[PDB]
Amino acid sequence: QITLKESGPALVKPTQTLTLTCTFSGFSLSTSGMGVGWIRQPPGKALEWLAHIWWDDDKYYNPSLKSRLTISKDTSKNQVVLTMTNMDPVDTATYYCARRANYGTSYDYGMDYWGQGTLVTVSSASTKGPSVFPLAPSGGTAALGCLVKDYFPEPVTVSWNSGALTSGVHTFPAVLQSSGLYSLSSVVTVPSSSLGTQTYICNVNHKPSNTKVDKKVEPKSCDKTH
Amino acid sequence: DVVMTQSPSSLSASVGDRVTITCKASQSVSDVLTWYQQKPGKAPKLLIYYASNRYTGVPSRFSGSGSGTDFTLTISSLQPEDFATYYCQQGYRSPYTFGGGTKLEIKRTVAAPSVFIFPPSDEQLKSGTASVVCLLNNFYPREAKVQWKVDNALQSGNSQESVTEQDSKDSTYSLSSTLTLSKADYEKHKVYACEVTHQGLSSPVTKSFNRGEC
Repeated sequence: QITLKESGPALVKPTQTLTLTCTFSGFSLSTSGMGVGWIRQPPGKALEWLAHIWWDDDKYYNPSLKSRLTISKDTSKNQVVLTMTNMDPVDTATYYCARRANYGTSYDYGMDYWGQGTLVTVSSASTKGPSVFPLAPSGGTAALGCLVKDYFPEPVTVSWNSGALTSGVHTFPAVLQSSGLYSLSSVVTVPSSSLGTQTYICNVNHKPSNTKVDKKVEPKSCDKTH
Repeated sequence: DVVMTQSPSSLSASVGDRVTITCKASQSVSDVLTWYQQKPGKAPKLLIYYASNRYTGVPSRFSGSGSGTDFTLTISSLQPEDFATYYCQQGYRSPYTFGGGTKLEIKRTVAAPSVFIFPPSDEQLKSGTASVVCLLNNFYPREAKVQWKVDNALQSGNSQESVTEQDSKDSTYSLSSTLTLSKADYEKHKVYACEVTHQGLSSPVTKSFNRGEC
């Protein structure tokens, strides 16, 4: 099927150069009328178009960013590369790639296929993996969760029971703590009856540090309380 | 460049209402306009291509119209799953430009939050810090106030709250307020409580625990 996947560093120091990679399947850049572009979105801000490359290597750039942007393609490897120089903290954003097809015809639906996006943080701080702590539940409903503390940079993905548990889950947006490290929590509402039988494991994944934590959330006892 | 001016920047309408979003171009862009629906944290989904053609799979309540400079996205009967930020985009001239976006909120009935409090884990206490988490679950409207009390002393400057985006099913919000202390500070006091004030509560609700009193 048609796919687009962004790849690049989650962390770029100021003044340094960012290099992003878009890998796709289900279509070819050699086909006439095909093209891939780049769009970025700062957190909570509007979408901003960056560049676009066509099947015939015709390149188009955001005029205000053209002096920093370099777009290229490798049709054989199904890859598009964007290079952005002199990265500024304001360049921290989610970077998307999207594809066009059948250019200029009635079948040109615009940018109908997008990638997931990749988050790039412009900062000088070091990468740090998170610590994962449980939020113990304790017959109506009960709430349990996991604390994902002291990591950098964003993002962190949290799933429960490897995606099998999605109903009632709340993963909260991270907050930059006073220490310069991020911290969030992910909670889930479950019936109290399941606490004795059902197992709950929060699957924390922080790719910038290549850290994976599977943490089982156990009900807390009142013995060993010192 | 072609400037796309979108209005309103945000909107709160009820389920079943008729929503109209306006996008004005600073110069003629013919009918080469695109409408996107974007959920938070996800890539924009294509709704309408060429200003008025519904993309395959888009529900029929979504319609677009207009050409030249004035464009309109119309949701005939608003649905809970329609919470999103909606963007217009012209493809008539490179550089492609976007409108500011319309953040569409679903207006629903008032819902009181479920409140839970989580004392610090023994793992974190072993590492030297202590975080107390106060959970506010599934409430509406978004406006809520969380106050921390330690030995019944009002706290300030040592807590951080975080709110989820609107639920695409029940249209509520959830909030996470965290109180952070060093282990030495946590062991200096016994009573920890978060007090939740919300419109859906007849009186403020407080969840508490006593350190060392399981």
